[PDB]
Amino acid sequence: PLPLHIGGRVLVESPQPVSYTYSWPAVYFETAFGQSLTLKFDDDQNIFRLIVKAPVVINKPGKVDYPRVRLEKLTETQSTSGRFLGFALPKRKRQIEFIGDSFTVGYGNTSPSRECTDEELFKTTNSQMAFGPLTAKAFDADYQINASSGFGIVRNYNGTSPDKSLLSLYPYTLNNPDQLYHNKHWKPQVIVIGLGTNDFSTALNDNERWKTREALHADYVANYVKFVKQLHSNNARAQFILMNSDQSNGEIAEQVGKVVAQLKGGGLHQVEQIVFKGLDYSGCHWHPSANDDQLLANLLITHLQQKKGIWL
Amino acid sequence: KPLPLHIGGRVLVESPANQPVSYTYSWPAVYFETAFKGQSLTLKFDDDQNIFRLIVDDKAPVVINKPGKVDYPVHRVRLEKLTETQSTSGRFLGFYTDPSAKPLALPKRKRQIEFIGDSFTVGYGNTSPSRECTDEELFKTTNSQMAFGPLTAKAFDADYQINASSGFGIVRNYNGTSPDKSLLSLYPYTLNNPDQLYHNKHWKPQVIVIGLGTNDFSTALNDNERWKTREALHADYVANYVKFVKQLHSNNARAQFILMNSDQSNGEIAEQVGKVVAQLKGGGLHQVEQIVFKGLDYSGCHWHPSANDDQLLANLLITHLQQKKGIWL
Repeated sequence: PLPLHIGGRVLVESPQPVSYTYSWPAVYFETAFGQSLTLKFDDDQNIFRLIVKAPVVINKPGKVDYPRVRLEKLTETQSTSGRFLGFALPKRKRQIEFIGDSFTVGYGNTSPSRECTDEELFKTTNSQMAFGPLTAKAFDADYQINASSGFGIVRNYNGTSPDKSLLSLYPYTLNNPDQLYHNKHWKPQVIVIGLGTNDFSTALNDNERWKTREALHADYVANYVKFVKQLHSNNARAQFILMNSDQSNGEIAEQVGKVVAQLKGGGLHQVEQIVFKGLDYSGCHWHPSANDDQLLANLLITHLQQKKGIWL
Repeated sequence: KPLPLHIGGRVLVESPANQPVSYTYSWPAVYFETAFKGQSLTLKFDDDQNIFRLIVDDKAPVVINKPGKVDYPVHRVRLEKLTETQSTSGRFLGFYTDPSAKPLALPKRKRQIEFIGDSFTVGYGNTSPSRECTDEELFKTTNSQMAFGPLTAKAFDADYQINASSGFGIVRNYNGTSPDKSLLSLYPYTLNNPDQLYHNKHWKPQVIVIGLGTNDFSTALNDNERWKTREALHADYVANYVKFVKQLHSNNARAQFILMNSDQSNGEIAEQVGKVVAQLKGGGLHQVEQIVFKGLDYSGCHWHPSANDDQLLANLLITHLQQKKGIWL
């Protein structure tokens, strides 16, 4: 079993081969060295891409021996997990984290149709073609993509999972509250957060806890401000980009404007807003296409390239 | 013999027959520069409204206090207006020498920065040791060249314009005063009057710093004001601020904007500016950011930023601008 470098949140267990368990999107594993290799899998949940040359697809291998190398998770798993059991490594000083919802995940980004069954949706979701991994790869930065489709700051798509939010999900290694994530070597100089579409895309239902739109605004702003504050207090070198669409009549963007003002008013000044525009939304269910993802990546790339000493 | 000169700030240049070229000004922090080989210099003034400082080479500044209509007897030479004139103007009539002197290269500054604002941007009472100031003490202690704007420009060797006037807001001025006016309505003009629109094809600042909103929001609405609810004031402030920045951008495509405000008035000011930045970006004008400043002592006249506060705000701006690759294009 070769020494490994890991990107993304994984639970490491050492009973037998060391096992790596992951459920957040866009996880990867890299190795370096001979003239043979075998990847050991226990994953009937994900589609993967192996990069030795052009990428090769590995679809739901299950528990099998598969005979520089980069394995990248492509698909989204909100309710299940997958296991990888193993094979001079990359020493990337730059680190960037993307936090978000469907957009950040790459939900349906490679679908040529906006009409997708559940199966089509799973298969055409490619997190590695989403803006986050593209942006990271432009700077040769290690990346974590901590995102989950449908989730908001305080409110989720159409008031679904009212007991949850991206923020309640965020502290955990997997899609369950069994293990909290800590890695003292994970200290991204840049954090890009894209949340609010799900909080505001739909009207409040009568059985939700916000009884007026203003109450929702107030709760969203308060919690987003607190969130960036905790991230900062644990990582003094982080600089924040709060990224949102120009949709929902500007409601999302305005609440984020308030978040940014309030954070700066409180003394946390290393925070900026990006409002993105002009997407075709031609992926599944009117989500960003692969084209849209490249566009968004180009936006972030140009933005970060103008910031002196952003990585130091 | 008048020397070739360089002008900073908005100036009405007139060339009346059989008289010196006349430079008329009213906006704060105006300056005139010249350079020559020789040993004599006279400044011709027609200004009993301003205090100036004169900077000869590497020497300390010398104060010139309301010189009036006089010839002032005194290389690189920089003359700076210090004081604010809201209801009057002053004239400078040039740098005069002996005909044997050689004109030298004037400053060719590629960098240009503009500060738009209110009393904070002017430097209202900034050098006063006391927060109690009569009108005369307020006038004397106001030094625009020590406010954060000129200090920021000098760290980058940029030319600057300080288009600020005390008490004014985006839509609403201090305690609803001058309800027929705002900073925005004064802004188009070369001087303190509607008589001439300012146009300067060579003035295209890469950076524009706007600090406005303290006067819109620092006080409660009176009964006789046109906004009947606080929400009305917010809405009108946001729309006009957005409108203003768009207009500035439409005439100067290169300009990058910094909207700068205090953490005071319970955060009301910062919040409205957050909405402005968001609405600008949402409309496709992305080259805009917010700065919220904190931790001033406000020891100048009537609880305004001190000269110390001014240096602190300058350092804030300098550091911000230093981190921006290619901001000077």
